Parts: sequence; structure tokens; C-alpha cells
Amino acid sequence: AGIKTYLIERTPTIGGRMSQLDKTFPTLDCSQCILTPKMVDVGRHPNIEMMTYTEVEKVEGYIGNFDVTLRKKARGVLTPTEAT
Amino acid sequence: PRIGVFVCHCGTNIAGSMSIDDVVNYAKTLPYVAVADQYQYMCSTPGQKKIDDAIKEYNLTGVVVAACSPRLHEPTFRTATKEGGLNPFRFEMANIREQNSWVHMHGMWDEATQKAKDQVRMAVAKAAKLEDLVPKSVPVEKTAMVVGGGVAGMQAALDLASAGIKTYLIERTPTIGGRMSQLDKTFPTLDCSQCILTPKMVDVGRHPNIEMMTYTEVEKVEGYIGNFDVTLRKKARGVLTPTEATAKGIVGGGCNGCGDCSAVCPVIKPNPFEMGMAPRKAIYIYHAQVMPLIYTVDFDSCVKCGLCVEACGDKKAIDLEMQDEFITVKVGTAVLATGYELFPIENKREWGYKQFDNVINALEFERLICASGPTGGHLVRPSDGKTPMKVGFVLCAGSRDNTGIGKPYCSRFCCMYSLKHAHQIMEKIPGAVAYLFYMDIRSFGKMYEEFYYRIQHEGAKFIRGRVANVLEDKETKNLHVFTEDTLLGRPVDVEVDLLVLAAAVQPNEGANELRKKFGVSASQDGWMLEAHPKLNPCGTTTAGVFLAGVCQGPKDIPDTVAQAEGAASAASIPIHMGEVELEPYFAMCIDELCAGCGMCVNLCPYSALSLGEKNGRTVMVVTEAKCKGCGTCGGFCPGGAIKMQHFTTPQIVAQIDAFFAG
Amino acid sequence: AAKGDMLYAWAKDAEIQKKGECGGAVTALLKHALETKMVDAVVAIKKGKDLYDAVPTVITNPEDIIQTAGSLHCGTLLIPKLIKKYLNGAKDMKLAVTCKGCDAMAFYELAKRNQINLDNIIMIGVNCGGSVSPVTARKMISNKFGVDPDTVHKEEIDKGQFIIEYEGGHKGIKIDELEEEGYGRRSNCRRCKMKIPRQADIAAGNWGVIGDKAGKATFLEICSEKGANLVNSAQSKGALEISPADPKGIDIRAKVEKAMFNLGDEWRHRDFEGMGKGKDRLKLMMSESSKCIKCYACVEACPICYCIECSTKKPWYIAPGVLPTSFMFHLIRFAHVSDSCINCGQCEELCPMEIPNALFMHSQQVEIEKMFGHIPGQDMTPPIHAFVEEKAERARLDATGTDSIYTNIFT
Amino acid sequence: DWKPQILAIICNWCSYAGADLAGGARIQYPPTVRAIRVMCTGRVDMLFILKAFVEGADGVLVSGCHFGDCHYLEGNYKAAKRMFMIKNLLRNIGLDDRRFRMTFVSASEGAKWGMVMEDVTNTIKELGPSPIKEFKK
Amino acid sequence: MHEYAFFLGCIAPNRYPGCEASAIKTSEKVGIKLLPLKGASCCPAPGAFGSIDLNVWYAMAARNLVLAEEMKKDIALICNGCYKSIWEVNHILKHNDELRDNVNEVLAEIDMQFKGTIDVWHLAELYYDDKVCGVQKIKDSVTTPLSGAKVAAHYGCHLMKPKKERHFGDTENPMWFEELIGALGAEPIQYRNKMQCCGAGGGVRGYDIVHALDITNEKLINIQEAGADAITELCPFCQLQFDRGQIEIKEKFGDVYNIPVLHYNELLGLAQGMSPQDLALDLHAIDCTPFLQKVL
Amino acid sequence: AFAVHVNMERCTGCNNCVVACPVNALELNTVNPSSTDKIYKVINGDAVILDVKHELCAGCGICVDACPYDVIQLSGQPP
Ligand SMILES: Cc1cc2nc3c(=O)[nH]c(=O)nc-3n(C[C@H](O)[C@H](O)[C@H](O)COP(=O)(O)OP(=O)(O)OC[C@H]3O[C@@H](n4cnc5c(N)ncnc54)[C@H](O)[C@@H]3O)c2cc1C
Ligand SMILES: Cc1cc2nc3c(=O)[nH]c(=O)nc-3n(C[C@H](O)[C@H](O)[C@H](O)COP(=O)(O)OP(=O)(O)OC[C@H]3O[C@@H](n4cnc5c(N)ncnc54)[C@H](O)[C@@H]3O)c2cc1C
Ligand SMILES: Cc1cc2nc3c(=O)[nH]c(=O)nc-3n(C[C@H](O)[C@H](O)[C@H](O)COP(=O)(O)OP(=O)(O)OC[C@H]3O[C@@H](n4cnc5c(N)ncnc54)[C@H](O)[C@@H]3O)c2cc1C
Ligand code: SF4
Ligand code: SF4
Ligand code: SF4
Ligand code: SF4
Ligand code: SF4
Ligand code: SF4
Ligand code: SF4
Ligand code: SF4
Ligand code: SF4
Ligand code: SF4
Ligand code: SF4
Ligand code: SF4
Ligand code: FES
Repeated sequence: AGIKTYLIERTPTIGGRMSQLDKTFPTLDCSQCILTPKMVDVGRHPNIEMMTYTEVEKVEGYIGNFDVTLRKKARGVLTPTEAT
Repeated sequence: PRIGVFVCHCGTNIAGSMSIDDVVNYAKTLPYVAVADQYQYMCSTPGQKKIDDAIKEYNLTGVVVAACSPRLHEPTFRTATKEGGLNPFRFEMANIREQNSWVHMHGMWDEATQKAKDQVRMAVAKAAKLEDLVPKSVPVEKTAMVVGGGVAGMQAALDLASAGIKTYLIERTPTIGGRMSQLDKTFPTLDCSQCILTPKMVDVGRHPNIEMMTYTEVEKVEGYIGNFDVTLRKKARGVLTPTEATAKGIVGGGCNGCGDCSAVCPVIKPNPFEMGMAPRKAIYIYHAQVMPLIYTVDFDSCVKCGLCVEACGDKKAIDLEMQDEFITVKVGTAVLATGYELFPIENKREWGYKQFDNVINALEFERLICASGPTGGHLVRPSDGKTPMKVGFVLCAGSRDNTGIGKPYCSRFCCMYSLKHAHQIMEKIPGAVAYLFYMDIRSFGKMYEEFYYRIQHEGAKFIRGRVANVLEDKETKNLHVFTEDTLLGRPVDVEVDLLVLAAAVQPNEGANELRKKFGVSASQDGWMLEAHPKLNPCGTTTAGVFLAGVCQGPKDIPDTVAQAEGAASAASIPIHMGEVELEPYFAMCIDELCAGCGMCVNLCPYSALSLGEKNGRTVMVVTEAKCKGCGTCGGFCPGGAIKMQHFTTPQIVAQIDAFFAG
Repeated sequence: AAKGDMLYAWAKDAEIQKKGECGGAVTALLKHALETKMVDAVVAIKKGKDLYDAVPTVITNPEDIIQTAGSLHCGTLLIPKLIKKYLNGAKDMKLAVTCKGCDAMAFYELAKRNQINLDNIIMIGVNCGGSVSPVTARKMISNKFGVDPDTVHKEEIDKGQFIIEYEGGHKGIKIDELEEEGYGRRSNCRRCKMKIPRQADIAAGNWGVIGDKAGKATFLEICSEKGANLVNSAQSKGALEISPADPKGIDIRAKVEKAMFNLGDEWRHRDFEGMGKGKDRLKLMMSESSKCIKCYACVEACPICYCIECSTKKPWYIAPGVLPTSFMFHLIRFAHVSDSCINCGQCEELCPMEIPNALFMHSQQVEIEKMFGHIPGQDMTPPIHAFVEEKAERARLDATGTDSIYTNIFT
Repeated sequence: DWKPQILAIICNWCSYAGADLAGGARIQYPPTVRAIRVMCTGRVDMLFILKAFVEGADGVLVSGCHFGDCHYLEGNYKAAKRMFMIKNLLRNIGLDDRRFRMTFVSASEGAKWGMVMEDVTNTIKELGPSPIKEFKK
Repeated sequence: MHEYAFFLGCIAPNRYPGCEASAIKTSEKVGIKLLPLKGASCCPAPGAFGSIDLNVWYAMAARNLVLAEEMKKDIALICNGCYKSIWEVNHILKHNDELRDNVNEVLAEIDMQFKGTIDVWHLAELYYDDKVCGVQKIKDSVTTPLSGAKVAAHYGCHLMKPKKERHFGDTENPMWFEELIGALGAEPIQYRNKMQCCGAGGGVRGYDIVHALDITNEKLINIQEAGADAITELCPFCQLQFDRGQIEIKEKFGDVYNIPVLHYNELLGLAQGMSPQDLALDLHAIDCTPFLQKVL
Repeated sequence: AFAVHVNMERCTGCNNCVVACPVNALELNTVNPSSTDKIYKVINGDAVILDVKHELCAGCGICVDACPYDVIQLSGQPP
């Protein structure tokens, strides 16, 4: 829709439980396989700021402006962008 | 041309069926192949990096990936090919997993390897002849259409309008609201069903961005994701709104909903809103809470006595000679929300629905129990007007039935609404007992199990047995329900004063006609089909059309509203952007090969082909926006004057030739 | 006089009526149309040399149609494809064209494919009982008739025998006897069954003219309103005489037409079973077609071949330089033409390598016809693949009683 | 010494989906058929089939959507008419017309796709090598 | 005059011969010709013989079918149990190939083959069909009104059920047999649970007579409560149950009904003027004399 | 345009349904006969109604009132 978005995930990867599922009822599609495209879309979208392994420490504000403080947990490894 | 062949292992899903090393060496020795290489997961970031590095190093013209299905990973590898300095459409896949490995796993290995070599050869042959395409971008009209004015249609319309898109709300009936307007109280919260809808009906009626068009149908639809030229039939309502009256010149106004017309009309007919239990004149409203309070005239039953116009007087809202007006509207996207009707349960003769007076179905029970219904909210027996004291509820009536008469699916909400009706009778008639003849109570939603617990606590009897047949006592008109109590282990004969059938639901009347107008397919169950059953339950395969509500499958009001807002979001995605890219599979006429015979023109379902003047010669003209890439015309044309952009005859014939190469 | 009338017609002009094969009504009608300016030209056949040479001619001077009078039985040519190639498909000028049954069928095939303007063309159709190749007629006359062919004045197929008029007298031999000995009408003419061109605007013949007018009247059948107008105008301006036909003449016309149908069926049979069945027919077809030198005469002469570039010329189908050409060359013509082949024989008779193109194509056509029920060349019905219908497709799948297209399709 | 050469031309929206579903469900069948994947079966020109048979296809299979279920409203009616005519041509050129068939496989019929594969393989094995390969010489 | 082979099973010829006599006479009066079946036997009775061995059930029913096959005629029946055996084995062996094969190699020991060329009809079904004698033709043939008689119909179970295997329509409340009784002039009455089994099917009549009689007594109670003066039926099994079982109920229990039980062919004969002696109404356990006083 | 049904089983061939029908009596007994079609004709001893498609009857009851041993039923309701 065009809105810049932050995606906060506490774990080092996106996907959730459906990434753990093997096959999916009632269509018996490979659960991981169907998910793989949408994960790639999220990872490549320019309007999504994917922040994995991060939590929400505190939130203040209202409908207008939410001042959300995030904790970027020490991943220990640098992405290419951060390394550069 | 210089082609790179990259063979995925899919993490032993392919290497456990063929010899990837042998496939790779064969690809190396193939003609036109610059580099052949392999990786464990070509769909992963190192795999795309491998493709890009190979492109840069070897100056690759095209890329062939021997991997899973194109339907699974064309976008991924097309984007990987773009990132690397190529066109996305210089890429071709060889499906060697879902059509080689998973089907030739056992005891046949060199045969699967030979099949893989053949598929790689055919893919390389096509890719050596692919050339550059650029997807077509088409503008999107900034309006939207919502067909259906039920809760799902109203929610979708309000969502689009509040997002700012101008919206058309088409409803075949004179009022919006749908089935939820007929409901009396709502499970599991027991809120007044009509009351919750009323603010939202007022919002829809007042919203400046919503063009509410009640009592109107969709005659025809042509166009595509960009512009849908939708023709609407404005049925002759017979009565003028104040706006239309002022436009026609009557200053005094149109219809203010006073009711004098229906006070004087002498014709009396059944009310379809009240499922036929209640009278209504020829000029009428369904109920007093209809959103456009405009008093339709029923022209199939009006006798043109002219008393209504005399009653209306100076308002002059009634035009007895009105005819069906037709309007053509251009819209960008469309949302389908046609809802449902009750399956005809008179076909199940063992439950005497039409033949015994005191057997009704669940929407008739809901109208009988509502305080605004034909009764004063008092449930009485149809046979004699006396108050029942024992009421039976036949659950699964026509459902989970494989005999060919009923429906083979569960209708989702019939266990819950039967619990609601049992509660309503036990609380409205003191001392009345509810018997539910059930076969799998299905209270799965939020607070549903607690609702079930509360109903059992208030004292409904739950007999686990599907009703076998129903006999009517000749004198008291009481109904003898025969089944077995499967848990007790004995047959039963429960004599009730009123029997309620929880009938199955089916797609509304005319829904198949409308979904064929819009190009939507149907499910196995008969409901409208979605794009992907798991990850895309709103969109359809035809672009620009979205589903909302029970029309896609039975659901409760919460699930229906979630689906409706999801569909509104999906329909807003292309409108907010304003651009949308079409897939460059179009037909392109080669004019100095066209002979102007005009025979291909009738082979296009979408009328994309026509005969036109170019350089004096009459040749064929493709409306590239209307073309969909099927290929019928280009497979017909004897002279080869039609070129299919990514599936050209030279490409397909090169694939055939490569298959027979040895 | 009105769209269905059967008439006797002869020319008022005595010289036109002498030079006509019958009463000169085709040459009086063509002359009248030209000189009253219904049409801007006239495409007829004239002798260029000895009567064995038939030369098509566009005539604009009304003074030159007396030269077109008479029927040449050695005129085995086909007119409508010449009108598309060198007269711009009659898109701007009205024409009046004299045509046989195959020439009327070709007109309708090309008009289906939008290559000529039948609103502009007027078709005066002649009955045809068959045509002979000129050189084969010469050999016939030299050997079987025992005559020097240059001696012959006129020659005609009348009552199923080959009458020739030379200096000394006249002779006659049964065409069936000649056709057994290896002469006679062309093969496709033996198989032909389009004897009275009722799809044309007028049908003229010597069948059904009995009694005092047996050689000085033409049997006219008015087959359209355009032909009715032409005939009424000619009769009123006094270029043509009209008397209502004799009912006995109509009856025996029907009987001769029916007998010609039966003879055509017999020859269709004996030829199509002469080609073989099973893998023997594939060896016949493949060994014959291996002779093709790719002159493309069959493509350029076929009425149904209207494509700017033939697919037989596209390098992904046929290798450009390989001369012992593939069977694909003839498979591409079987696929594109066999659904509507009018059995004109031009492909067979213009082949330098003597390949039975018309026999192969008609053998396929007859049963594409009894499969789909489409008769080529009769009217504006679109070709079978240019008009596919939902209900008909359902019908043929249900008639097979099967879930696919595999078997229970043929008997 | 001889292995049948069968070529399939399957539409993208029902027959490719059905073959993919069979693979996903792990339905085994012999590895004798190789597919081409066009968008609709309306794309299939007659010259494709004839080119296959003259290059030496022992069999040809064309698989598409059921009648009334074409993704492009009516593109398989055109294909059905074309293949009926192709059946007639092969019978009259003297090649065995059961070397060619057209099956209608929906997107959910992976089992039926497997059965089609097995039956096509069996029929071509009974029929034997095509005669064109020796008639050419 | 349509011609049918007349199967004539065990109970009608050997216990209630008036039923078969009236069948032939009344069918001839209307446009139907009932031809004797040459050496037909017990249709292997579906309960008492199908319960023992389905393969020999198939073989004997097929032998009965191939007799009429050699006769080149369509079977006509007057028994619901015989209809079950004959018609259903015909239908099963017209479609099941391995069962055809098995029955054929059993029958080949007696020089006899089943090919499935004929059709099986119930006589009441023929009387109801419009191509063959219809309700109007029955009304025409009726010469004694039989007015002022309340008559209860028992359909039976093997004619109409299961409806997924037959073609007679609704099994919950059919009215077709009520139209045939209304054609005769007698008013058919409706009673509680009119579609209940009489209790004699499946060999229960022999295995547990008290159980079968209780099932029958439930029906007799409902019929008396309605007020019937006779019970029409289309099955000699059901007639035997309703006739003998009234006597056995009178002795084993203490219940007296004295309700005459008549086959529809016997009522049709009475309507068309046949005599009670010519119908052999003296061979029934329950006296028909009150009903005869009412309708005569 | 009603429908008449003749009980062939008790028809004696008396022909008083043919003589008395006023549509049959149109041909020979009218000045300038309008229509010359006939409902009944007694073929093989019983009255056959040629008016198969129920176009000429007018529910007069002259034929029902004529047959001596009532055998003609007149249906006044749409067939
Ligand atoms: C055994 C099993 C089998 C199933 N099989 C099927 C099946 O076949 N088909 C089917 O349709 N459904 C199936 N389901 C249900 C399905 O898993 C759910 O419908 C679905 O996963 C819901 O996804 P969700 O995004 O809401 O939650 P989740 O998938 O659980 O995702 C929540 C995500 O949020 C993250 N998160 C949580 N708390 C925080 C926080 N404070 N800050 C940041 N991130 C946070 C989590 O790490 C996780 O990544 C199955 C469920 C189970 C248990
Ligand atoms: C007896 C009963 C009791 C129920 N009780 C409850 C309850 O207590 N709680 C609950 O949550 N759910 C309940 N449900 C379910 C609930 O009714 C549905 O979830 C809900 O109504 C779905 O709404 P919808 O908008 O999708 O369809 P609908 O409400 O049916 O609305 C569809 C609308 O589209 C219109 N329409 C149809 N076809 C066309 C067309 N071609 N062109 C234009 N307009 C068209 C219709 O006229 C209608 O106005 C009950 C259902 C029944 C049958
Ligand atoms: C090859 C051939 C075979 C025929 N066979 C029969 C037959 O079996 N039975 C029958 O009744 N009639 C047959 N006819 C037609 C017969 O000649 C007519 O009776 C005659 O055309 C009547 O016209 P006419 O004498 O009145 O006018 P004519 O003055 O004869 O006019 C004849 C017209 O035909 C044109 N013409 C001549 N040769 C050809 C040709 N090869 N192709 C096309 N047009 C040509 C001339 O240019 C002229 O315009 C045949 C005609 C041809 C050309
Ligand atoms: S591209 Fe396909 S085959 Fe390769 S790893 Fe990914 S899913 Fe597996
Ligand atoms: S009388 Fe006129 S203004 Fe009042 S409700 Fe009727 S139509 Fe509307
Ligand atoms: S015209 Fe007469 S019948 Fe019609 S709505 Fe008005 S009052 Fe009623
Ligand atoms: S929701 Fe309940 S009552 Fe309705 S079909 Fe399903 S199980 Fe039966
Ligand atoms: S593209 Fe082909 S079919 Fe279409 S008009 Fe041109 S020549 Fe005819
Ligand atoms: S490919 Fe041809 S027939 Fe198909 S939609 Fe495009 S133009 Fe029309
Ligand atoms: S093909 Fe037929 S119409 Fe043409 S010349 Fe031969 S016989 Fe006459
Ligand atoms: S005319 Fe004969 S030689 Fe010439 S291309 Fe045709 S078949 Fe070949
Ligand atoms: S293929 Fe030959 S015989 Fe057939 S229409 Fe063309 S030129 Fe005439
Ligand atoms: S063979 Fe086919 S492609 Fe070639 S000219 Fe004839 S119709 Fe056109
Ligand atoms: S009712 Fe009158 S018109 Fe009809 S058949 Fe009898 S006599 Fe004739
Ligand atoms: S009047 Fe009666 S008895 Fe006489 S012929 Fe007519 S129907 Fe028969
Ligand atoms: S989409 Fe498969 S046949 Fe058309």
C-alpha cells in the first residue's frame, strides 16, 4: 500500500510456526515450500524495515505518534550493509 | 547467445533421485552453454549470488535453472536475473524436481538422469531463443465496485471509502444489511443482531465516498485489471429519492418514508424479508430499519390502481411507469460479496418440512423469535398459534451428506445458531425444553465452547443421534422425532411441539451467473474459488477481482468481516499505486506477414483482435491491454503472422527439436 | 426472372447465337452487362491458338466478347486466384466472370478468407461434366481416335462420350472406356460432384434442353437476385430471348445430375482405395512426396493458400537448402487445406514431379467433411477452425462417450 | 535398444498444476514422457503435433483443462477441434492415430495424471516404434 | 395388448390361487396379456435364501430370468419379494461383469446362459404406467363401484426400497398405490407409520415368530385406529403375514381385529365383477364377509 | 380447446357422439363452412378423437349428454 513498515521479530528469522509445519491441511502442500516466496518478498521489499532478533522495550504516545523503543539484541554477526 | 545452467539439489530432494554431476557435465557439453554449475539451495541468497556472479563473469545472455516448478519460483529467479544486468525474461526453468525426482524416486536412477538431461536440453534450447520483454504497465481507475450489500459488502465498501477510494455498492434488493439484518440475536455474545448493524448501515448511507446503488444488478462486465466497463441495470424502483425528484424538477421532494402509500395499497403479498410469514403491500419496505427508506414498488404485483400516488400527494415520489434504466460504470477493481441462501430442505422427505405445519427452518425460526417479526416476538406454533413447550433442533440437516441430496460439507455456523435458538426458547418461554439432535457439536471459535457450556448449564438436552425420520401426530399436530441416542444406546421417540431444521447453506441465487460475468471459477463445494487456498483466501485468479464473505464459503460474522477488510485492502493495493504491471505474454501481429483474412478475429474470447488499416493494407490489430496471452490466435494463424511473446513458434519448435536431438 | 426460375435462353444476335456452344446466352449476358455498365470488365476464356489453348482474358471493349463465345473443354484453369493476384481482388471494380463448378467453389473459398469481393463479382456459372488436359487430349486423338490432332475443329464431351469434329466427319468414344485406357477427364474431374453451380448467380448448361431447341437454347437456372436482375435487364433491352423451360427437360436434367453424382462417387471409391490403407498409405505418401523439388506451384495455385509467406518457407519447419525435402512440407498443406479443398486439381496438374497432390488432399477432405459436416465452397460458412463453437465441442466429446480424445471416434 | 519417445504439451493452469500435484503427493510413474508447458492448449498449433510426429515421436500427448474450466474462457475448445482434425489426418496418412491423444486433467487430479502417464506409456509400448523413422531413410 | 411372462412365485399359486386367477382375468380385461412362465421356480426368496448364500441366490434368480429370456418376453410380477429377487438380480447382472461371468459358468452346467435382454415389471407398476394400462383405464374397467369402504394400503418394502436402487420416487409418503385403490372407488385411508415393515421379511417370520408378530401388531393397531375395513397389499409374503399372523396374534396374544387382507388383484377382480367364489376368498384365514357386505 | 376422453371398453359404436358434436356438424350443416376438421370418427366400432392436440373442442357437453351409456368424460381443466 506504500507505507513504510517496521517488522519486529524476537527470533533471528521470520516465518513463525508455519515454517515449522511440514505439510498443511487440507491441501497437503509443503508448508515450508509455500512460505518460501513470501519470505523472499518480505526480505526484498524496499518499504519494509525487517528487524529480526529485536524486542520492544517501551511504547509511549498515542494514535498520532508512538515513540517505540526497540532493543537490538547482540546478534554477534554483521550483515553486509552493517559491515560496510 | 551464452547460457548458464544452474542445477539445484534442493537439499537431496533431487540428488537422491538423479546424478547431479552427470546432469551438470551434460549441460557443459551442450551447445550454447557457457557455464554449468550446481548448488544445494538455488532459491537462497547464496544461490542468487551464484547466479549473479556467473552472469557478470561469463557475460551470460540467458540463465537456465534446473530446479523446482516455474509456478513456484519464476518471480524469485526472474528477480535474480534482473539483479545482474539481464532482462527478467531471458530466464527459463527446467522442472527436474516435481516432475522428475518425486515421481521417479524408487528403483530407477539412470532413467531419471536421462529424463533430467532431456529436460535441461529442452530448457537450454528455449532459452537460447528467448529475447527481451518489458511488462506492460496500465493505469488503474480510482474507483472500486462492491457487489453485495450484506455485512461483508458494507464492511468492504466502508473500508475502501475510508481509505479514500470512491466506491460503488451494488445490492439487488431495495436495502442493504443482508442476512445479519434478519438475525435476531447473535452468538456467542447475544447482542441484538440488527442493532449492531444499524450504525454501520448509517455510516454507509452517509459516506460521501460510497455510491450506494440498491435494487440494481450487474448486466455485463468487460475489461481487465485496469478498467472494468461494468454495465448496471437500475431496476424500476417506482419511487424517487429526494435527490432524483429535485433533478426531475419536483421541488417538494421525493420519498420521506411516511408510509401512506402502503397504508392505502390494496394488494397484499408475502414479505421475502420475513421469509414469507408476513404480509406486505405492493408498495413496501422490508422492515422499518431499511437503510434507503424509499419504499420500492413491486411491479410484478402492482395493479396500477393509483391510490398510492394520491396518498403520496405533493411529494410526487411515485412514478408507476418507470422502466429499467441502464448505466455503464468504469471501475478499477471489484469485490464480490454475494452471500448465501438456505439449501432446499423439502427434498429430504423424511423430515416433513413442507408437509408438516410445525416443521420450520432456522431463518424462519429467527424471524419468528425476533421482536420485529410477524409475531410480537412470541414463538407460536404455525399449526394453531399456540405456544410450544418442547422444541427440537435437527442439526446437520442436509449437511455432511454424501447421498447426493444434501451437501457434503459442514455449514460452519449451524451448531452455534442452534445453541443460540435453544437458549432463546428456554429463556423466552418459561418451562420450555430444547432438544438438540446432534452429531458432533462444533463450537470452535472464540468463546464458543463457553457458550456451549452455558447452554448445557441452562438445561438444553443434547441427544447424539442424527434424526432418522419425523412423523406428525394426526390430531395434536405434534411431531414424533425418531432417532437413536447413540451414547445411551437405545432408540428414542421424542414428541415435540415445534421442530427446527438447521439446514445447510448454499451459494445465493444468481451467484454463478455473476461469477461467470466476472470470470471467477468455482470450488469443489460450489462456492467461489480463491487464488491460493492457504495464503490468498481473498483474491481470485482473475486479476482485479476479490472475494469477501460467505460467497467464498460459509463463515460467522467475525470471520466474514475479517475477510471483507482483507479484500478491501487487496483491492486498494493497485488503486493507491495507480499503476499495475501486466505480464508480457501478449500477441503481437507481424503486419508484413498478415494477409488480412480476419479469421483470427473470432478466436479471441476477449475481443482483443480486430481488422484495421495500416499502410493501405488491411491487417490485424491487437489491443495489447485486452490480450491475455492464451495463444489461441497465434496457434491458429496459418501464415505465422501472430507472434506470442515468451512462447513463440521458433521457441516451441526449438524445444521439440532439442527433445528429439540425440 | 426470379431466383429459381428455369428458362430456355438464346441470343437475339444471330452471330452470337451461332458461336455459342448452345444458344449464346452466356455471351449475350456478358455483353449486355458490359455495354449497359453493370460491370467494368469481364473475365472469360478465349482460345489463344488451336482450340486446345484456353487463355483467360479481361475484356473491357464490348466488341471482344464474340471472341469469348464457345466452350473449351481443354480449359483446365482456375480463374478466381488470377483475380486476387492481378486484379486487386476486385476490391474497386465490378467484374462479371464466367466460371465452372470448381471456379465457383474457389470464389467462395477466397471470399471466406477475405481475398476477393463477391459484392463486386458476378458469377455466371456453367455446368461442367469434366475437363481434359490439352496435351492428354492431343495424345488421345493421335492414338485412340486415329486422327491428326491439328485437323480437329471442335470437340466436346456430350452424353458421356468424346465427340470430335474433324475434316471428314465426326467420331465418338465412351469417356468411361477412355478413362479405363488411361485418358479422359482429369482425375479430380472424375471425382468431382459439383456439376451444377447453384452457388453462382446463374447456371447455364446443355442439360434439360429437349426437342426443337436441342442445340440452339441454353438451360438457365436463376440462382440469385443479382442474376435475376441481370437476366431481366437483358431480356427487356432485347439482347436475350426467354421461354419457360419444359418440365420433362427439368426432370431429365435432374436425372443426369444424379447419375453424374453416382459416377463421381464410384471414382472417389476406386481412387481412395487405390491409395492403400495403414502403413502402405504412409509409404505411398512418403515415397511420392520425397520427389518434391519445392517449386511451390501447388501453394501458388491452390485457392485456399492465401498466406503472405507459407509456413513451408519458415526455417524452423523446413530446412532451407535440404532438397530431398521433409514430409513436413506436405503435412503443413494437409493440415491447412484439407479441411476445405474444392478438388480443383491445380496442385496435381502443375507439379513438375507428378505427385498426386489432389488425390491425397481430396482423400483427406472427404472425411473431414463427413466428420465435421462442412462442405467447402458452397457459401459464406467460416472455416472449421475459424469458427469453433462451445456447444458443438461438447457434442463431439459426449458423442465419443469418453473422457478424452483417444478412441471411439471412427468406424 | 528401443525406448518410447513420448512428448506431452500440457497447459500451465490445469495440467502442469496436476503434474506438479502428483509429484508433490509422490505418485510414481515410469519416466517416458517429457513435457513442454504452454500457457493454454489453445496455443497448440497443429504444426507442433505434426512436427513432433515427423521428427519421430512414438507418441504425442496434449493435456489441458476440462471443458468449461479453461483459464482463458474457451481456449481448449479450439484445441479439441484441432486435435480431432489431427486424429483424422494421422488415420488418413496411414500412421496409427492412437499414437496421439488429448486428456483433460484438472489442477487437483494428480492421481489421474499418474494414470494417464501409465496408460500412454503402455499404449505406445504395445504400438511399437513409429514407422516414419524407417520410412525416411 | 401388451404381453408379459407371468412369473408367479410360490405363495400366490400354492396358498392364494385367487390372486393369480384374478391377476390373469383383470390383466386381460385391461390391455395386458399374462403368459405362463415355463418351468419357473421359487425366485430364491431374498430373505430366507439370500441370508444363506448370495451366489446361489444369484444363480437361481438368473435361471428364472433366462427362462423368460428364451421366451423373449418381459417379466411381470405380483410379489414385492419376487420383485426384489428377479428385478434386482437382473439389474446387478446387467452391470457387474465378474458376477455375470460367475453366474454364467455356474449356469453352463445346465446348458443355459444369461445375457441381460429383458425387463422386469410389477403388475401394479404396469397398471400405474400410462403407456401400459393407466389409472384412467382401470377406472374404465371398473364395473362395481366398491363405494363406501375404507381401505388401508400396505406398500411393503422390497418394491420401493432402497430408493437409490429403484425408480418409484418418494418412499416416505407415496400416494401412487392410494390412486389405484381410489380408482376402484374405495376410499383409501391414511394410518400412522404407513410405511412400516410388516415384519415377515428376511426370514424373521420363521426365525422369531413373536418378534415378527409384534412388528405386525403395531401395524394392525394403527390400521384399526384409522378405521380400515380391509388391507390391500402388493405382496403374498405381506398378505400371508397379515392373514396368518392375525390368527397367531389372536392365539399368542389376546388381540382381535378381524380385518380382511386382500391383494390388489383380488380387489380389482371384485371391482370388475368377479365372484367371491371365483376369487377363492374362502382360502383366507380372516373372513372377508363383513367387507363383502359393505361393498356388495 | 379442452380435452375429451372416450372409454373404449364400453363404447358400442353408436355414432351419436359423431352426429351430435357441433364442430363435426360445421362442414355439412353450415352456410359457407368455416372449418372442416372433425373431433370424432367411429373407426373399428369405437369413437376415435382425431382432435389429438385439443384445439377444436369447446366444452359444449352435447357429446357427453348424447352418448346413451355415459362413456365420454369431459375435462374442463388444462391437460
Ligand atoms: C502442530 C500444528 C500443526 C498445524 N498445522 C497447520 C496446518 O496444517 N494448516 C494450517 O493452516 N494451520 C496449521 N496450524 C496452525 C498454524 O500454525 C497457525 O494458524 C499459524 O501459524 C498462525 O501464525 P501467527 O503468525 O499468527 O503466529 P506464529 O506463527 O506463532 O508467529 C508469531 C511470531 O511472532 C514472534 N513473536 C512472538 N512474540 C513476540 C514478541 N513479543 N516480539 C516479537 N516477535 C514476537 C514469534 O517468534 C513468531 O515468529 C498448525 C498448528 C500446530 C501447532
Ligand atoms: C439462521 C442463521 C443464524 C445465524 N446466526 C448467526 C449469529 O448469531 N452470529 C453470526 O456471527 N453469524 C450468524 N449466522 C451467519 C451469518 O448470517 C453470516 O456469517 C453473514 O450473514 C455473512 O454475510 P455476507 O455479507 O457474506 O452474506 P449476506 O448477509 O447473505 O449478504 C449478501 C448480500 O448480497 C446480496 N446479493 C446477493 N447476490 C447479489 C447479486 N448478484 N448482486 C447484488 N447483490 C447481491 C444479497 O441480497 C445480500 O444483501 C447465521 C446464519 C443463519 C442462516
Ligand atoms: C470444360 C467444360 C465442360 C463442360 N461440360 C458440360 C457438360 O458436361 N454438360 C453441360 O451441360 N455443359 C457443360 N459445359 C457448359 C456448356 O458449354 C454450356 O452449355 C454452355 O456454356 C452454355 O453457354 P452458351 O453456349 O449459351 O454460351 P457460350 O457462348 O458458350 O459461352 C460459354 C462461356 O464459357 C466460357 N468458357 C469457355 N471455356 C471455359 C473454361 N474452360 N472455363 C471457364 N469458362 C469457360 C467462355 O468464355 C464463354 O464466356 C461445359 C463447359 C466447359 C467449359
Ligand atoms: S529452487 Fe526449488 S529445488 Fe532448488 S532448493 Fe529451492 S525449492 Fe528446492
Ligand atoms: S407516500 Fe410517497 S413519500 Fe410517503 S412513503 Fe410512500 S412513496 Fe414515500
Ligand atoms: S398503484 Fe395501486 S396496487 Fe400499485 S402500489 Fe399503488 S396502490 Fe398499490
Ligand atoms: S455446523 Fe454443526 S449443524 Fe452445521 S453442518 Fe456442521 S456439524 Fe452440522
Ligand atoms: S493474423 Fe493471420 S488470421 Fe489474423 S488476419 Fe492476419 S493472416 Fe488472418
Ligand atoms: S492470445 Fe490471442 S486469442 Fe488469446 S487473448 Fe490474446 S489476442 Fe485474444
Ligand atoms: S473439377 Fe469439377 S467443376 Fe471443375 S472442371 Fe472438373 S468436373 Fe468441372
Ligand atoms: S508443385 Fe509438386 S514439386 Fe512443386 S512444391 Fe508442390 S509438391 Fe513439390
Ligand atoms: S489442394 Fe489442390 S485440389 Fe485441393 S483446393 Fe488446393 S489446388 Fe485444389
Ligand atoms: S500451406 Fe498453409 S501457410 Fe502455406 S500458403 Fe497454404 S494456408 Fe498459407
Ligand atoms: S364438448 Fe362439444 S365441441 Fe367438444 S367434442 Fe363434445 S360436442 Fe364437440
Ligand atoms: S356416443 Fe358413446 S357409445 Fe356411442 S360411439 Fe360415442 S362414445 Fe361410443
Ligand atoms: S488453461 Fe489449460 S486448457 Fe486452457
